[PDB]
Amino acid sequence: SFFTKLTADELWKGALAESGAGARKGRGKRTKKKRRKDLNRGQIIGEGRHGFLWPGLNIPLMRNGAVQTIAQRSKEDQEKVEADMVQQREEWDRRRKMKVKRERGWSGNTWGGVSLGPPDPGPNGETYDDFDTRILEVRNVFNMTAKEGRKRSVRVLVAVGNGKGAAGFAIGKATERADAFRKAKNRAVHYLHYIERYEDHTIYHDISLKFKRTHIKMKKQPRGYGLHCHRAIMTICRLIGIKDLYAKVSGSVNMLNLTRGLFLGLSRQETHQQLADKKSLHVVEFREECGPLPIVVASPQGALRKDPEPEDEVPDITLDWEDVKAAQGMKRSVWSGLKRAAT
Amino acid sequence: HRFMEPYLFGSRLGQDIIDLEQTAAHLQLALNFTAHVAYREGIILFVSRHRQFAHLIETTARDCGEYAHTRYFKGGLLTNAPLLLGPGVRLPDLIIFLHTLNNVFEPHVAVRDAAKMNIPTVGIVDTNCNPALITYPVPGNDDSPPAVRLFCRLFQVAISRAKEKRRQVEALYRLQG
Amino acid sequence: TVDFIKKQIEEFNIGKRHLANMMGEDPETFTQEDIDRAIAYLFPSGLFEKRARPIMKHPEEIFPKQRAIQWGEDGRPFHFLFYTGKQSYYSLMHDTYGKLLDVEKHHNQLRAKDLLAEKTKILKDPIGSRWLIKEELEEMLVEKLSDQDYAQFIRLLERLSALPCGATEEDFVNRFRRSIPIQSKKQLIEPLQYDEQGMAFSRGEGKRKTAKAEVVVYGQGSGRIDVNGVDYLLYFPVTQDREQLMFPLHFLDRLGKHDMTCAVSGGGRSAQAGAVRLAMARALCSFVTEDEVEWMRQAGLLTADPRVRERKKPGQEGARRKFTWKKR
Amino acid sequence: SRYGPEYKDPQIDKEYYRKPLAEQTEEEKYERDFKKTQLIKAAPATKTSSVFEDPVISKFTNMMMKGGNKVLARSLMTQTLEAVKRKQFAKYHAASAEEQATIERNPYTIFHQALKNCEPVIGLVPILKGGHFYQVPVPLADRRRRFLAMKWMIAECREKKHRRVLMPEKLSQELLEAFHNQGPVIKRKHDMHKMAEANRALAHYRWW
Amino acid sequence: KNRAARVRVSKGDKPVTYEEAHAPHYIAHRKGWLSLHTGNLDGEDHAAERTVEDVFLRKFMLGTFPGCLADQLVLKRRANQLEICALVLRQLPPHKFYFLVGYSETLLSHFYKCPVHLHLQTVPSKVVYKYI
RNA sequence: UUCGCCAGAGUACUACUCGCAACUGCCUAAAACUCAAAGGACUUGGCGGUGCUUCACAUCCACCUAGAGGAGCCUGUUCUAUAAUCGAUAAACCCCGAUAGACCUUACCAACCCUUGCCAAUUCAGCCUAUAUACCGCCAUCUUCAGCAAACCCUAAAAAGGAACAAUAGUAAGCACAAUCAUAGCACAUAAAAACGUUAGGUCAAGGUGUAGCUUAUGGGUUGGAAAGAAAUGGGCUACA
Ligand SMILES: [Mg+2]
Ligand SMILES: [Mg+2]
Ligand SMILES: [Mg+2]
Ligand SMILES: [Mg+2]
Ligand SMILES: [Mg+2]
Ligand SMILES: [Mg+2]
Ligand SMILES: [Mg+2]
Ligand SMILES: [Mg+2]
Ligand SMILES: [Mg+2]
Ligand SMILES: [Mg+2]
Ligand SMILES: [Mg+2]
Ligand SMILES: [Mg+2]
Ligand SMILES: [Mg+2]
Ligand SMILES: [Mg+2]
Ligand SMILES: [Mg+2]
Ligand SMILES: [Mg+2]
Ligand SMILES: [Mg+2]
Ligand SMILES: [Mg+2]
Ligand SMILES: [Mg+2]
Ligand SMILES: [Mg+2]
Ligand SMILES: [Mg+2]
Ligand SMILES: [Mg+2]
Ligand SMILES: [Mg+2]
Ligand SMILES: [Mg+2]
Ligand SMILES: [Mg+2]
Ligand SMILES: [Mg+2]
Ligand SMILES: [Mg+2]
Ligand SMILES: [Mg+2]
Ligand SMILES: [Mg+2]
Ligand SMILES: [Mg+2]
Repeated sequence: SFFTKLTADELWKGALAESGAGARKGRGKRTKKKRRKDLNRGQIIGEGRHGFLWPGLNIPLMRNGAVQTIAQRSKEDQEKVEADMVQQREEWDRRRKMKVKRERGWSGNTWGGVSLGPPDPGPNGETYDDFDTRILEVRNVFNMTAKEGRKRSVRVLVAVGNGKGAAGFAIGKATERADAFRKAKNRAVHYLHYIERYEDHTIYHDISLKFKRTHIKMKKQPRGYGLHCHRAIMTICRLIGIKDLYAKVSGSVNMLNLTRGLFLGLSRQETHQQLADKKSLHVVEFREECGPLPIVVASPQGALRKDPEPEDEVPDITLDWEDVKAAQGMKRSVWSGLKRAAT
Repeated sequence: HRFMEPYLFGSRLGQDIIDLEQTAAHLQLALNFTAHVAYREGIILFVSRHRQFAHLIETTARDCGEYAHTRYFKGGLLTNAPLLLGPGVRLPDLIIFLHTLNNVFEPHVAVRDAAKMNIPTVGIVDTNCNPALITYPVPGNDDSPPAVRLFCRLFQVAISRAKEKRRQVEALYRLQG
Repeated sequence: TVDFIKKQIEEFNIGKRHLANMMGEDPETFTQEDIDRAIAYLFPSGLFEKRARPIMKHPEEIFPKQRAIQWGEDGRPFHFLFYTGKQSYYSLMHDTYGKLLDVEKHHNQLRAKDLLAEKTKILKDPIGSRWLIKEELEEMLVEKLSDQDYAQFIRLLERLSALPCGATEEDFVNRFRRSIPIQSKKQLIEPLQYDEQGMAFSRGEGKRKTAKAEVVVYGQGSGRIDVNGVDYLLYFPVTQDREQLMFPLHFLDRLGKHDMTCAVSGGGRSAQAGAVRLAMARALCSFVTEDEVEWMRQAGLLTADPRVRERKKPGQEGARRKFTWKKR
Repeated sequence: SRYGPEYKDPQIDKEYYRKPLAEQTEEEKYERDFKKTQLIKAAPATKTSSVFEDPVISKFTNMMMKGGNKVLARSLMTQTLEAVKRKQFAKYHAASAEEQATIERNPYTIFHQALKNCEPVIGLVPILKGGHFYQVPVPLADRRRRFLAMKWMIAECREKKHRRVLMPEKLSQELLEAFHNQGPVIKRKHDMHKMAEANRALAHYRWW
Repeated sequence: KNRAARVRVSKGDKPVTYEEAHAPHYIAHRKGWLSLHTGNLDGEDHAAERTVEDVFLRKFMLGTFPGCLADQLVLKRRANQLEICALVLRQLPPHKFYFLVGYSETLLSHFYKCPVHLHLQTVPSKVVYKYI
């Protein structure tokens, strides 16, 4: 009956049935676990159930200068060795049954907002250690192929940033989730924006941007107002370096369009220095706390025009009913003045 | 083109005329920038997709000691450099366009890829060209044999003088100590 | 990988010396054919694929052509056409076009001066010259090539060859020329033999459908055929079998002018007749001049018959007749 | 399929080779024939250089062979020609001086004339139009016409004879009948011609 | 689809040896037989007696050298003495190598009543021929 | 700058009101109840009894040859009938597992016997018990179709696609095809090979097997029987001369 035995690899290949015909299309996943254990992990070659000690395998060749003969362990010593090899199995099972935990980004069972680690270094040798990345969107996209039918590709929208004002975003799509993560990490660095941050905590001016179908309204906020933004804009601005900001998104809430519009608006900012250059006038900041003190932030380098700007008695600005309601105190919604967690 | 309006003098019975005042003003900076890159040991590549004078472009580039591309431009040439050219290569530091349009009358691949890879581009742009992406555009004529020969000779001597004066600067550097 | 090949050179050389020591031949006179015989004797691997046999050759013969370093330590590429993808192919094309323009200018000056001293060297039919195939261009230009680019290069070479040629460009084109062997399919004619006071003697061998036939022909005897010790009429009672025998003799008008003995083994009644026909045709070449041998081979007497019985395939009846296939 | 595309068909005619000098247009072909390094197929066993054999005779013998027994079919031709000869000789010797100048004694000529008389002029093809099959009259090729003429006689002599009647004797009867245009194969031919004339108006369905 | 003695192609990362990289329709064409003897000839006998020993040797050597066997055994049979050519990884120390070689050279000889040679070739790792 | 409308879908160009030469009508126009969707555009497959070009080489017709379906016999199935295996059972089953059944084979049944019961030992052996809709090992099929595919790159976003040779974003290891090899000289031909996947295709009964079940029995031995054809059908042999 010895010729009826096979190799452990062949036994495991049939036991786990990893290449089953029912697991191809997707009929499986009902019992989603496939664990294979190597039986030769802690198996010392010379030891056996009889407890024989062989001079070539178990015990050394020479003792006290003389040759060792074939020995056999005592009944109790063999039982001690047996207890050791048994307790090794409980130790390995204790290591196996425990799950290494993972930080949750936004919820306990979503990929959005989790840390993925620094991206891989480039070919020339540049290493991105200060850069940090966060998963923004994950999606199991399906395609229709003639033979297989449903083709499952994991696609991820992922943004990278270092915290010094340089950040970017890109999409990685692959058959495997780990491959998609790696592709997104390696492709996000190549598309990096620079975000002009006034005093390194907030944007220069309020931005009202209209993307494809996503409206974003972002207002400059004080030092004490830390990132009361959407749950994805907060992550993006945390990667960028913005510590103080308020954002409201209206219309479509698509993640890709939201990120694209956010980056476009953050890149289309106007620095005080460029405003002073284009209008040949001094830019003076009037802090509410500092009273009427004329704080100067940027100077119009070049020709300073002595002709003053036309003072408009009635400004023709593009106002919004949302901010008018906010200013008039008509915002009676219970969802606006709630107490939320910190940054 | 809609973006050639400021670079034109007028229209002579349907045919538009390019004023040469801004042509020379642009060409001074173009030649200065081309010569400085050669002086600072930079890779200069002449991209030109035109099946009439291509031989002249490779001859000019070989005499200059710089590189040329007048054949069909492959897809990932400038972007997928670690695969199309070799394991680790050096990207061209300057791109000279003698014909910004290919045989399809579409904008060239290299003018977009240089902007993608942050590679300076100096280019002779005709009335139907798009100068928005070219770092140093010079409005001129790229279909006249005398015009293209003039441009090729100017860019030949601009590189030759830059390299030679680099050699005498190094010679004086050796005598400095 | 240049140093690896360099080390393979010295390893191959020391192995060659040791192989010469093993065989006892002079290492100075020890050559590649001797290496092949020595390996075939020491390592007698019986395999149907010759490439799987143990082989010991020069490293530049075993390993493919490796690309040289394309740039220096400063990063600047050596060739000026490096950024075109195929520097060697495009350099070849550039050189060919430069020489075309040089020839055009020189011929224009010669025509202006009214001097026609060139000749037409394009027709090399008696030499059997052909153009390089894509493989022969790929072994020269180490990088990969394309069919359209190869066709463009060939069409440019035709333009170059269609112009009045000088000295250097003809030699430049000549390295892209391959000579073919003589496709002359004339057969070898067996010389007339004289054996034991017998004149006009010859022999022939034929084979058709597992039937081997030897024909011994005397050109000095009367017209008769003796098959396996008996007469041809007795051996071939069928009229068609005797018509096969008359087919070679009647074509050459040698019916009653030759005495022949035929010995045929294997096959059936008609296979033996066909084999004897083929052997007789191959034997009657010596007694006739050359212009009739070609007529005979164009009539089909000097060509063998490869129409053999095909092996029966599993699942079928007669190697073509399949089983009764029921649709439902 | 053992013969490659480069193999060409052999030429059996001796007179084709015996006089090369009498013409130049045909002189220009055979030198290239062998100077192009062209391979030639082996001559088939059924076709030889005999002056007494005919391609029509060989075809009609091939069409009679059942299974693979070629010698039986060659015999059946032997007795068919012999019986036609002997019946015509018996008729020859029983007539007056005027009829011997008209009665033919040549079985080969009689067989060829019988085939020409039995050769149909037009054939019919079923064409599907409007879900129904219509018998459209169509001109036939020379090989198709001769094949029909041969097959009709073979089929008639195979089935419409008594068991005591032998194939060569029945074929000798029908050969002499078809020579004088009084045999049932001529009736079959005229039936096909009449059925084509009746549907002549349906010939517009053909598109070739 | 034929599946006998064939390792299936993965995404392009599996290391496959020369023996496994060739389908059985390449035997005697590109790769040779793993065992040589006289019982498979035409006018010879005792084929099954050697075949059963061949299979037992494969299994016994696989169990004797656990995890360090690189390729399959080469079983030579030449004049009453059978030679076993093995490719073994250098996982065990030479002291344990020499115990097992001497053990087998006598146990197999006493179990088959015929002299047995054991030859080991130590490889640093499994040699990869096709993609890895 | 204005006017008229738009508050999920079905109910619903509906019921009930007003008005109208309209009386099976027109305009305005709900509710009860049901669902968590209803919708617009698009990408790729698949299909098309849509249309247009190149084809079929034993292949569709035009056409050639020899047969099946008619008879007997052999044999394999579906049915009845028994105490009496099983699986296959559209192309891809039906002289198929089986290159093979008087006891054995034989896993089926009826009578009887043994239960640490092949092995050195094992609160152990052993099961042809169920699951081929968990498998491995082995194959059928598209299939002599050429595509599959790691690493990359591009798209005014990307579901996905990636080509113009006088070339407009494509490089691409590899597996296929091709090449090579065998049928002992070439060519042709044959053989062989044919990847990723489709049919939850066939095989727990070549063999091992995850899971769920038997242990004085679904286990292990002896003897005897496993018919028979009311009937239908597939494939061959013999002929009908
Ligand atoms: Mg949770
Ligand atoms: Mg929503
Ligand atoms: Mg132009
Ligand atoms: Mg047959
Ligand atoms: Mg409603
Ligand atoms: Mg209505
Ligand atoms: Mg109504
Ligand atoms: Mg058919
Ligand atoms: Mg029959
Ligand atoms: Mg029947
Ligand atoms: Mg059954
Ligand atoms: Mg069943
Ligand atoms: Mg089926
Ligand atoms: Mg029994
Ligand atoms: Mg029985
Ligand atoms: Mg049982
Ligand atoms: Mg299945
Ligand atoms: Mg292909
Ligand atoms: Mg894609
Ligand atoms: Mg590839
Ligand atoms: Mg051969
Ligand atoms: Mg072939
Ligand atoms: Mg096959
Ligand atoms: Mg092949
Ligand atoms: Mg099933
Ligand atoms: Mg089943
Ligand atoms: Mg089992
Ligand atoms: Mg079962
Ligand atoms: Mg029956
Ligand atoms: Mg069958």
